[PDB]
Amino acid sequence: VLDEAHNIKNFRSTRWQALLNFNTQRRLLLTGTPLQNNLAELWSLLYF
DNA sequence: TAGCACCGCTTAAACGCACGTACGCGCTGTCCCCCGCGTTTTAACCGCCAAGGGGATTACTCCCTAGTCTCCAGGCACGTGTCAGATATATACATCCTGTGCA
Repeated sequence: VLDEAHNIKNFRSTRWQALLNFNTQRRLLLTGTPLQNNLAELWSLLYF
């Protein structure tokens, strides 16, 4: 689980890459109101 | 022609040995500072936010530069002559001996 997924928003960040590499069986992303953000970040999250 | 070898005097630098003394080491007590450790503070990076500047590399294009052969005539190097210095030895008395005439 990731809380406050809005912090993930930048796929260019190193933490985004690290998190993506982490082997997991299921993933849950929790954030208040991501839809506020530009489409690009939404795509990033969906790619995650 | 510069190094090698043997001659063979002349010191003097090495050497053995003697005495002592002041230096190095063993042990002392002291005390202060720098380690082992705990708590606070600072320096640094991630991510924000994505670039523009300007720098090093790369190439083309003359052209100027001194690599080249060559003559001219020299100024620099190899040597001999001259001048000076350090060494050598007479001298004008220096430092004295010694028979003998004088007090």
